[PDB]
Amino acid sequence: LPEARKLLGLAYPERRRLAAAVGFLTMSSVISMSAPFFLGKIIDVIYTNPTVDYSDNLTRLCLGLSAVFLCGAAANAIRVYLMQTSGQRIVNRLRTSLFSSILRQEVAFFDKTRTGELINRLSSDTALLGRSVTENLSDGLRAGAQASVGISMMFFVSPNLATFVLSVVPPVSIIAVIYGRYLRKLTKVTQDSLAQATQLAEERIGNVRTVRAFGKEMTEIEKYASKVDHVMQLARKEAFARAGFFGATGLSGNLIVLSVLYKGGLLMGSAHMTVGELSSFLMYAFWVGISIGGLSSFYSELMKGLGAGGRLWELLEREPKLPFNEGVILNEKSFQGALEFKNVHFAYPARPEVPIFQDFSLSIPSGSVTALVGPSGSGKSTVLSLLLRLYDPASGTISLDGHDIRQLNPVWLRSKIGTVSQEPILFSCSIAENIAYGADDPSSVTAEEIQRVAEVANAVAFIRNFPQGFNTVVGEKGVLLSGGQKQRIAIARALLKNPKILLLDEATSALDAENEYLVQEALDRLMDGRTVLVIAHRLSTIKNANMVAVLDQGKITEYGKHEE
Amino acid sequence: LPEARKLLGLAYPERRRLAAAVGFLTMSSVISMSAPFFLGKIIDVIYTNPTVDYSDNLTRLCLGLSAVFLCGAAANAIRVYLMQTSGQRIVNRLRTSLFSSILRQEVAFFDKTRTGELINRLSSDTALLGRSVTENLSDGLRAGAQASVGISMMFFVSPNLATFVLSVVPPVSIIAVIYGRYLRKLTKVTQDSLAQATQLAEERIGNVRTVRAFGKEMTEIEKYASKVDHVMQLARKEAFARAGFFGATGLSGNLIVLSVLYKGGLLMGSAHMTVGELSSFLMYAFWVGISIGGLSSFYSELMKGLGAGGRLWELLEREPKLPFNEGVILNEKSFQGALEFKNVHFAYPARPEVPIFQDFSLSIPSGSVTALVGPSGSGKSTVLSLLLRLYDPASGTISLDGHDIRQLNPVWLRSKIGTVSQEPILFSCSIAENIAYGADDPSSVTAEEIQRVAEVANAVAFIRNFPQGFNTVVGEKGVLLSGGQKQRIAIARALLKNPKILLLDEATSALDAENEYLVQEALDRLMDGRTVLVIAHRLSTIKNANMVAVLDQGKITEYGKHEE
Ligand SMILES: CCCCCCCCCCCCO[C@@H]1O[C@H](CO)[C@@H](O[C@H]2O[C@H](CO)[C@@H](O)[C@H](O)[C@H]2O)[C@H](O)[C@H]1O
Ligand SMILES: CCCCCCCCCCCCO[C@@H]1O[C@H](CO)[C@@H](O[C@H]2O[C@H](CO)[C@@H](O)[C@H](O)[C@H]2O)[C@H](O)[C@H]1O
Ligand SMILES: CCCCCCCCCCCCO[C@@H]1O[C@H](CO)[C@@H](O[C@H]2O[C@H](CO)[C@@H](O)[C@H](O)[C@H]2O)[C@H](O)[C@H]1O
Ligand SMILES: CCCCCCCCCCCCO[C@@H]1O[C@H](CO)[C@@H](O[C@H]2O[C@H](CO)[C@@H](O)[C@H](O)[C@H]2O)[C@H](O)[C@H]1O
Ligand SMILES: Nc1ncnc2c1ncn2[C@@H]1O[C@H](COP(=O)(O)OP(=O)(O)CP(=O)(O)O)[C@@H](O)[C@H]1O
Ligand SMILES: Nc1ncnc2c1ncn2[C@@H]1O[C@H](COP(=O)(O)OP(=O)(O)CP(=O)(O)O)[C@@H](O)[C@H]1O
Ligand SMILES: [Mg+2]
Ligand SMILES: [Mg+2]
Repeated sequence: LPEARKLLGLAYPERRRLAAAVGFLTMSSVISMSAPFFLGKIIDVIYTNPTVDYSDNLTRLCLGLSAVFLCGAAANAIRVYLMQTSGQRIVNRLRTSLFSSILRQEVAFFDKTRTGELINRLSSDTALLGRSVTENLSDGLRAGAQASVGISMMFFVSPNLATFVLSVVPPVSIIAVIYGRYLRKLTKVTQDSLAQATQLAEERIGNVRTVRAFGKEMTEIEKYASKVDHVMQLARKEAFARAGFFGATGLSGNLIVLSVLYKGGLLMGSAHMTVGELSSFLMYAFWVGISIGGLSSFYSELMKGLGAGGRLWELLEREPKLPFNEGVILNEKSFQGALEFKNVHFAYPARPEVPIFQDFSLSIPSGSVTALVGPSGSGKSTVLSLLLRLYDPASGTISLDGHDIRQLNPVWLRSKIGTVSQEPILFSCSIAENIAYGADDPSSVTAEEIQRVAEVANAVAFIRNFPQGFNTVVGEKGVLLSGGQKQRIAIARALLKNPKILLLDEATSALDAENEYLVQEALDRLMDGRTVLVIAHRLSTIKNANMVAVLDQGKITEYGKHEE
Repeated sequence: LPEARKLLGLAYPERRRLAAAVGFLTMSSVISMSAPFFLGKIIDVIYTNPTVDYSDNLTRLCLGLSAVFLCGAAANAIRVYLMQTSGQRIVNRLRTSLFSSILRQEVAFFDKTRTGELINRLSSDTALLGRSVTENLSDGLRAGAQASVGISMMFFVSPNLATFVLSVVPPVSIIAVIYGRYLRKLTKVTQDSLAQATQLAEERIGNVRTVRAFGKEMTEIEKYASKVDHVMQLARKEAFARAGFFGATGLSGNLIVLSVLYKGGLLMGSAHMTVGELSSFLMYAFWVGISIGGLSSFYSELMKGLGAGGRLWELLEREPKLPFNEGVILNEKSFQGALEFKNVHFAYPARPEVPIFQDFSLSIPSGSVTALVGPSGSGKSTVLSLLLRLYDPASGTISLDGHDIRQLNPVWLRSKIGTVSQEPILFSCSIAENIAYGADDPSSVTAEEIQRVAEVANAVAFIRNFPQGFNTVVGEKGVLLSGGQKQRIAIARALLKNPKILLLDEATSALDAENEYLVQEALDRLMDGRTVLVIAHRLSTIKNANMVAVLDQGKITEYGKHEE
């Protein structure tokens, strides 16, 4: 009931479309149900009168049936459209709402949740939920109403035969459900064993570097073959039980129809029924069987949509553990760009056992370049993550001009901070759209503004040297760029943003004489007149930095000029 | 025909099972097809003789039909089992063969191919192909034979009515195919637009760090909402065309049956047919419709299995671009463990534009420790990749005791080389199974051997301090370990292998006083009496190394003792 209230409200804006479509589905289903009754009376009329010409009755009946069919087709067309479009609007409202919630979440959420699971929830579960309260709801509503009218019409036509069907079907069905529960058991065994075999396979393929290195390729191939040979053994046993079941199911099914043909046949011989009346009964009994299969599927789909519903309302009602757009903004006079770390203790959420900062304190003063130095994996890159407030420190404070960055609006805080990554990220957009991304409104930036920053960041040469120029679609689903190129576009983006604070994570790892010069020249133009925090790789940038801070074992172990 | 020859040979070892099951499917399908004919004659017998008692005929017919049904059920059970088990053996042979080919491939293959695609090919495509040459083949073979017997029986019963059905169904079907081609168009448009919207979504979620950093969360949420609002617009248009189609399809379907009921009804009135003979004809016409739907699905599944077949024979016949187990092995006297790089030029296959080594030459002499030193991303780790021959140099040679490592058996070459990674890889096995992995036969290693190396690698304390001890299932699908723990298990593995050459990639990045000591102590015991190549992070290991080699800009820029 608390879950059903959510599904009802979901379908609520579409209440009038779904009420009209269900109204058309009511008409069609019920008018359709009268056919076995009228076919029975026609069968008996023919039987009674083999000497009567029925051509004019047939012509009128078939002419009249055409108009009923033309209406039913026009009713069905409308019903389908109203149903499909109702579901589309529901799936649209679910997509916009789920995406909105996901982006609002803290970084830590994405550290613990896989993108594939979020995309599967935004693609498949939004699809399930939409068609569960629409197409499936109508599917089960028709099948439910058709078994209702069907069973009623079986008792109407013959209470003896209907009571007989009713005494035979449930016992047989119950025994078949039990065999079905045994079959499900042998199936999960086989599919659990197959999951293990696939996990073994997946793991070894994923880490073929370690398998090679130990000469265990032939060992794993044989280990896997042994596992899937055993699955075959379980599948053969599961195949014997499925053969027995299908054979028993078919026999029961046939013998139940043979029972009703026999019992009905005897009742006909005793003048308890006509051939028409029997034809009529068997058509309804067949219609009931389909309606039970219809209610059966509807349940399996309603369960699926409920499982999907739980996964969606999970993310739809998740409150980000870090503020999204709340807090204060600083005055023009009050904002100077001075930053301070005071006794920062931090360990990443995925590995909370590994401390990155253990009493980290660093004062980056306004307008001065500060070069961060330390061994590999010391936690230099994590400094930019904490400044952008992607995470909050466990202990201590990060302050901007004496204000705890926690009290400020994070979106605003990041509007003041520009960043140049080790390996920058470019979306599958144009080069110009990627540069425009720096601006507080990438729509307000003129072609001339994008061309200016591209010249200053030394990117205009390679961009213009591309077939489509600034309209060259980059990213993953586009034209692949070098690190030096990606970094210069990251500089162009930062130039456009015009931030008071700049955070550079140098990429001296991947650089050649041609790139490394135009990048160092662009980075010099960029650094000019900003509070800079540079993670220094090149000894040249350490040398002319106002201060050097050494990060060892999660703390600032040394602090002074390159000489001192 | 060249593809059909591969599918035939695939089913060939199961030829006798599939021939028996098809023989049972032939019996059942054809004996089943006679029912509308005999139902027609029974209908006419009743019609002609309303005053005759048929109780004893009915009882005998229903008793006889029970024995026919009991046989048919026993025939079907056998058929299903033979079919299911034939497919299981085919799917087993495909699994073992595909996995064998994958593991044999060079590392570069895995650098360019995603694990998900290889697992989907080993799970879903092995399943498709198996049931395509079995269950689907029988499905289409029955439906193909049933339309054959069905159409034949329609002309037998009434050539006028069958010729009539034949003149009406194809035109209507042809027009419906054209509308179906138009419907497919509007569907691909909507689903292409939805793919774009999902790619946008997937990309932004995947890189929420860059979206946050530019305060573009609200911008992307609105960008996505705009895209999926437009999909709704396309889906509404696609929904109108689907409504029109379904309505037209239903009308055509109903009016075709109304035509045959009318035409057949008129022929009855003219004494061209009996009611039984008409009942008979309509049952066959209904059976043909199902058989055409059966051949239709069979085609869609045969195409799917052929698409799967192309993807499997791709990897099944791929020749690894690097030898798997071929080459020479060196004599006990000839193998000393001396290594040499001479003018090595190498760029990784995924990024062939980025050179890692540009005339790299380094002589690591037998029994001496050589410490590799260089800036981050200089290509220090790539040295171990080339020594293990995961890749071959583009230019130059890597030699073992004067022998080009290319002329040697790579499995044997790696049996001489032990390795300790930055972040070691532990499979979802027991700690003991993971340690045993070092041995040339992890089955031949006694509990005492695994316990010895665990003591020496300083791992026995934390292992024994685990609830299940050496039987503690580690890896991803198991108990998560620290880097220091994973590294000490990597030392235990190397100790057991007992290699003449050892390649260490130090992890000074993640280390605390307790771990860093027991690891440095275990690594000292391990280094003892081996040709060592250590990528040095700790200044302590550089100091007591026989030689230090500096890697700058893809070459050995400096070479000498720590002091010199
Ligand atoms: C899948 C599991 C197996 C399914 C179970 C199959 C069981 C076999 C079914 C037998 C059906 C015949 O059932 C038989 O029907 C007739 C007609 O109603 C009954 O006959 C009796 O009642 C009818 C009225 O109803 C009278 O006209 C008749 O004179 C009288 O003998 C029999 O008493 C009954 O036994
Ligand atoms: C597996 C095969 C199963 C076949 C189906 C069962 C058939 C069993 C044989 C019984 C059929 C003969 O039984 C006979 O049917 C006719 C047709 O309804 C009945 O006839 C009755 O209804 C017809 C209308 O249909 C009237 O025209 C007629 O005046 C009236 O007597 C007879 O009173 C009955 O004796
Ligand atoms: C979905 C698209 C729409 C479907 C198309 C529907 C078209 C309408 C079908 C009309 C069917 C009636 O077709 C009609 O059959 C009777 C009986 O065979 C024919 O009747 C003629 O031949 C029969 C013998 O076959 C003689 O007994 C009869 O005396 C003579 O008039 C008519 O000449 C024919 O017109
Ligand atoms: C949408 C509704 C469609 C309903 C189906 C079509 C019915 C159209 C009306 C025609 C039926 C009456 O037509 C009549 O059928 C009976 C039964 O076969 C025929 O009767 C014939 O076959 C029966 C056996 O079935 C014999 O017992 C009889 O000796 C013989 O004459 C008549 O010769 C024919 O005139
Ligand atoms: N989201 C995350 N969750 C868990 N661990 C993470 C993480 N992001 C980074 N790490 C780990 O934190 C440690 C320090 O990260 P960081 O990137 O700050 O250091 P670094 O910049 O010193 C490495 P490099 O020398 O390559 O630039 C590393 O061991 C890294 O694997
Ligand atoms: N399979 C692969 N395909 C493409 N590029 C790869 C790669 N494996 C590594 N690289 C890249 O090659 C470069 C050098 O790699 P490598 O791991 O050898 O250096 P390193 O050991 O100096 C880094 P660290 O200081 O973190 O240990 C890096 O820029 C890395 O991203
Ligand atoms: Mg870094
Ligand atoms: Mg490395």
